[PDB]
Amino acid sequence: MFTTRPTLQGTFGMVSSTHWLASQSAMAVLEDGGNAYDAAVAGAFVLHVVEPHLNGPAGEVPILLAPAGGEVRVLCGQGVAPAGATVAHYKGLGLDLVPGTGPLAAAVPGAFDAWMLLLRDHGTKPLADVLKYAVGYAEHGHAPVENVGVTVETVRELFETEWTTSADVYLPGGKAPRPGELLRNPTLAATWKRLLAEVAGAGDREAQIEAAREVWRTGFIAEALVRQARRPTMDTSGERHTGTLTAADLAGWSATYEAPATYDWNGWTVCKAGPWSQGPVLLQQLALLPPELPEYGSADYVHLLVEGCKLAMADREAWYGDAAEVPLDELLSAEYNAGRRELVGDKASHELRPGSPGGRTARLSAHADLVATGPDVAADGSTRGDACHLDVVDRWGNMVAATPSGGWLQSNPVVPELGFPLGTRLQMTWLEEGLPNSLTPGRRPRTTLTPSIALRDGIPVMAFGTPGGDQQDQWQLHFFLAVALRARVRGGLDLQGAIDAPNWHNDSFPGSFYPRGMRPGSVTVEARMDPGIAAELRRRGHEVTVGPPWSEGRLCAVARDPRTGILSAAANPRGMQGYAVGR
Repeated sequence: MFTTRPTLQGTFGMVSSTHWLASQSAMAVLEDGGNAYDAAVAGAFVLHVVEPHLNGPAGEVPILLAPAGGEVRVLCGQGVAPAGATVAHYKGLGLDLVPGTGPLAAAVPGAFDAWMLLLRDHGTKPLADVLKYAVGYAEHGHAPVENVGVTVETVRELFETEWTTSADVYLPGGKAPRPGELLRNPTLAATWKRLLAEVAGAGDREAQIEAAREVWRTGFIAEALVRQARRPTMDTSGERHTGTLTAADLAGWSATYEAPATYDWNGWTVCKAGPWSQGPVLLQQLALLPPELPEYGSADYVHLLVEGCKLAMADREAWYGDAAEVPLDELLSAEYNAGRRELVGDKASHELRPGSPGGRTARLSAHADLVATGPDVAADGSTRGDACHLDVVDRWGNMVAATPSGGWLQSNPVVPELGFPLGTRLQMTWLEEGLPNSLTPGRRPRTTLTPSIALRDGIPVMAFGTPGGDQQDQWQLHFFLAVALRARVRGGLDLQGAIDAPNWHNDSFPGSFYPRGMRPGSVTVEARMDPGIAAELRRRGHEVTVGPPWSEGRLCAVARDPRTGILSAAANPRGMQGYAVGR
């Protein structure tokens, strides 16, 4: 059975990411004696340079780490809303939704501190050695994918007319980035060099990293961000607004560790970030499944999965966030889920139906209620396209999986003394009080960013993820199941066959991104899915959209066979960008 790449197999290390430049940069770290965490940090910073349309240094990142011996652990690099970012304030600006662009959408940037923590607690390499790769591609250049330049062109009027600092970087002399020529960001290069120069004398290896955390937090980086945040900036609303972001918000905030949300299923345990992310929706879909699944890849299998996802997503909308306690145990309990799988019926649901965990009655946002009636980038700079992904496993068996995002070029003006813009993750909160995901000071917005680590018999086995917003834990569920249900290839998990497999998603819920619309009953399948499966689904009431052959999922996966010690990896071929490397 043909696969677009091999599921690579080896004994030294594996990397999977959404861009080959990042994968090979992370692998170069392993080849120089670094570990999985050293490698991820390096890959992450190259990812800022090579996918600036999908992430950036001022974005955010959840990291799942599975060190060889010990506990699976989450490192939360999702920042919070500013102290001054209240519903009342945003309501006072005449807003009904948080804007998709501009400084009002910016959470405290969380990703940088998170990488530094990972580097200092679990790394072995210094900062300079781990980010020379990014610096090199920033100052000397890299040949970009067509999506970078296309993204810039879409947002050109806005850059030239309004966000002129972004025009300085991305439209030098009016010239957008082009494939087959070297794209540079000399300012981003300078920022890291300066960071490295004023941290060099700070002491031992970790003292340097810790002083770099403070340079970000309180030094020249922080100064510039706040200054930019407070400059009146055109946004999606059509008015120029200012951010509430403050020197103190930055000075106070750190990335934190926490236990994963986990769910045992069929000999495996899937590990995710807590319900401040969408991570637990994957888990909820597992618990929804009966012990007896239909024939893999079949019309009954898909339908079952689509209806279960709708159920599970309704619960995230209703229950998930960081402005209230989330009844997660009850949502993953067998009693609750036994009740819920009965709601999966022969016809396709066009409704949003959250359940009542622990008898609690569901509160939905007015806008969510309203939207439930039953392109990548706009000229605005409003977007759907979301994030990168990066997975590493090393010779010692350490695993990481991270989905960094935010701080992309389309949706905020570049901070001129730094070279990158502020993020836009507050767009996923509600401007309504009393909700789990109410925009709230000191709270993370409920984020789409959702990496995965799978265990088999309680042993860390597979580290994987994908970008793509509200598709992230849809594509990953279809992926993970196929790994578990498909036949082994070369006596190992069929990672690439699972990735290659036709994939799908639905939009039958309010979307995380501005303007937060929904399409009741809507499912989208790749054109290579059997056309009789499409036929069955429409028969069963689904509003089926037939997208292109190679359009669904940007999956990454690394894996370790625990009995044999053999590392493997796979990557998504769609968009000819994602790539696995290893040996």
